Amino acid sequence: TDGAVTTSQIPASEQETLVRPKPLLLKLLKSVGAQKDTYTMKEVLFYLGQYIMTKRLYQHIVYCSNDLLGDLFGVPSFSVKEHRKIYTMIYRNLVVVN
Ligand SMILES: CC(C)(C)C[C@@H]1N[C@@H](C(=O)N[C@H]2CC[C@H](O)CC2)[C@H](c2cccc(Cl)c2F)[C@]12C(=O)Nc1cc(Cl)ccc12
Repeated sequence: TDGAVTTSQIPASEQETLVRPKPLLLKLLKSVGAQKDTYTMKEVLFYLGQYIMTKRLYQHIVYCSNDLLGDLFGVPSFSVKEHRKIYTMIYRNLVVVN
C-alpha cells in the first residue's frame, strides 16, 4: 500500500527529500509492499510504520531489540513521538539523492 506520512516536528521540505535506502532497509521496505529504489522521506516513514505494525513492535515505545529494525537503528527501543531522533536513525540507512 503506497502512501506517505508527515509530521509537524520535521520541516516540510526535509520530509520531501529524495532518498535511496541501503540494501537492508530497502529489503525491509519491499517486505511490506514497496517496489521502487528511490523514495521521499515521508514514504519511507509510511512503509516503516506498516512494518512496525506487521511485526507487532509497538507508553508510546517501539521495542525492536530482537528485530532487523533494532540492528538498523542501533537501539533496543525508542519513543514513536521523538520524530527528529527517528529521522536521525533512518538517515544512517540510506543515501540522499544528489
Ligand atoms: C503508530 C506507528 C505504527 C508506530 C507509526 C507511527 N505513527 C506516527 C506517530 O507520530 N504516531 C504517534 C502519534 C501520537 C500518539 O499519541 C502516539 C503515536 C509516526 C511518525 C510519523 C511521521 C514521521 C515520523 Cl518521524 C514518525 F515517527 C510513525 C509513522 O507513521 N511511521 C513511523 C515509522 C517509525 Cl520508524 C517510527 C514511528 C512511526
